[PDB]
Amino acid sequence: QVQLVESGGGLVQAGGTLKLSCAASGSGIVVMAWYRQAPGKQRELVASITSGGTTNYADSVKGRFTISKDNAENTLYLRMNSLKPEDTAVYYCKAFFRRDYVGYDYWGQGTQVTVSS
Repeated sequence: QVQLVESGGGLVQAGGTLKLSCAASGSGIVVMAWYRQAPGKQRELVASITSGGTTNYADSVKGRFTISKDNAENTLYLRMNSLKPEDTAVYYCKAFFRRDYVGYDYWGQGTQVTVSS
């Protein structure tokens, strides 16, 4: 959480695949998630994964995108299949944790995903 660095974005053809990576600086973690923000739009939830492994997806990305966490690597992933122009946005990862019973959010810098039609 302290530092989250994203990579894996790019410019891809409709129907294409990308894999976003959210590298944590190191290892109270409760949930990690992916969000996206399209031009002039509000930031929306894409997918979440609890420390226990419970996944949740936004209806717009169900089946096409998969969230996973590799604790050995301290990396959160978003595998994106069957990409559509509507998926164009800056994608952000988030880590939520508790320190001395107080909840905190730490966000990544974002990675651009552009899907051309």
